[PDB]
Formats: sequence, C-alpha cells, structure tokens
Amino acid sequence: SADEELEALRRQRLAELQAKHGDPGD
Repeated sequence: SADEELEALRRQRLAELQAKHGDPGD
C-alpha cells in the first residue's frame, strides 16, 4: 500500500481539511 496507505493518510488529512474549507468573503 505504498500509495494506498498514504492515500488514507493524505485523504485523512486532506479529505477532512478539504471538508472544512470555504471562503464566503462577506
């Protein structure tokens, strides 16, 4: 799981972060 393992790592840190993203600029 060279890429796979990291995939969970990068998705874990990425998916979560990318989920709390946004920018209304109000």
